Amino acid sequence: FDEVFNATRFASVYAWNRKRISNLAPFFTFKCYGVSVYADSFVIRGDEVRQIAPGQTGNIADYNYKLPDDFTGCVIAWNSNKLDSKVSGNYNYLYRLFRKSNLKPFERDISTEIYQAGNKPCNGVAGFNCYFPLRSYSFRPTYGVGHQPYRVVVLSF
Amino acid sequence: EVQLLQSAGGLVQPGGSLRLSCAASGFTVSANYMSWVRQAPGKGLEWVSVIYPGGSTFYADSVKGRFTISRDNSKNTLYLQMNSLRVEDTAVYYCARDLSVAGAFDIWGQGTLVTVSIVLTQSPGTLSLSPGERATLSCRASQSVSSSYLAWYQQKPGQAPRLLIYGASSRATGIPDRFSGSGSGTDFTLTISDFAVYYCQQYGSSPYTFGQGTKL
Ligand SMILES: *[C@@H]1O[C@H](CO)[C@@H](O)[C@H](O)[C@H]1NC(C)=O
Repeated sequence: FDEVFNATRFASVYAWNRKRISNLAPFFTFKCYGVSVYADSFVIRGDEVRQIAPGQTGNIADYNYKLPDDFTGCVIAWNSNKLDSKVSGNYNYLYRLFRKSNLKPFERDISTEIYQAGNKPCNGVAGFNCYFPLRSYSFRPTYGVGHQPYRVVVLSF
Repeated sequence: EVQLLQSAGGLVQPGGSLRLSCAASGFTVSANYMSWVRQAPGKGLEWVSVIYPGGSTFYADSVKGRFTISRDNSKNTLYLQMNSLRVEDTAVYYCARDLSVAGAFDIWGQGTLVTVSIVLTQSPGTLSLSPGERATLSCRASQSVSSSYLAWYQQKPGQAPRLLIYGASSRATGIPDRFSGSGSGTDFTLTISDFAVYYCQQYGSSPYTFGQGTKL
């Protein structure tokens, strides 16, 4: 169990590791939406952890990772500025930005197709009305609280 | 051609209410982000609403509730309905799309007024310079957000504002080479080599914010 909870790297948001399983913990934030299986894990910005509550709208909760209604699992998070962020700056974390519609609960998608903001085929090449859907984060240690990356490991019973 | 054409107006009493309509051509309004920017006389711009594709709605705290933003897929327009308009709510309302990373309010409507019965600062102030020399405009933020967020605007007297640079380093399309902006961290500097009021924009937070602006 511990070998899945905490490791040396984490997956980006649009491709969240649906990792399988088959005297409190020293993590400051802890909240359960059921009683006091599949464990997922990814990295999201500090202020945007709230959207991973059961049933809320936003930018990540409905376009990248969506919990179901009447949720039957807990959520965990803890600040991870030190390990992730660096003075040089890292850019290997992506989140989907332009998507046609919402996401069904516990649905994920991996794809790189240009979003057609208007009415133009674009021949698959980015242009005025065609955009790349995935845009990356930017991390640096000397940022305000909320912009720092947070590691999230949701438990779904 | 692509443009936002807006049709509304009037002078309604504190009890009353009216409807604001904005129509778009060249792109389906049910595809990209849409918002509504409000400018009051003598004050900088302010954010009022965002609609995402998929129907999620967001509102400013000052106008939390009491408004409603609805889009009509069939007619390819954008609708805003104001209910229970208070006193001292008069201002010109702008219709503008949103890209938020590749662009910041790329194309704007002509702007129509409705009449009723992270804080940024602008260091340069009302800086006046003779023609033929370079000018430096400095914008200072609070939380020291990432370098790829702030964008700069130009607004001639009584017209829709336009964007110059969206990523603080990449000029917009159809922009002369004489405009350049730089700076990372807590300060952002833009320089020229056309008199207007130049604003600082920043996304990355729920409420957004605009600078007070400077008079050239
Ligand atoms: C990972 O597992 C637990 C925290 O859940 C902790 O005891 C351990 O030190 C962590 N780090 C490593 C490198 O195992």
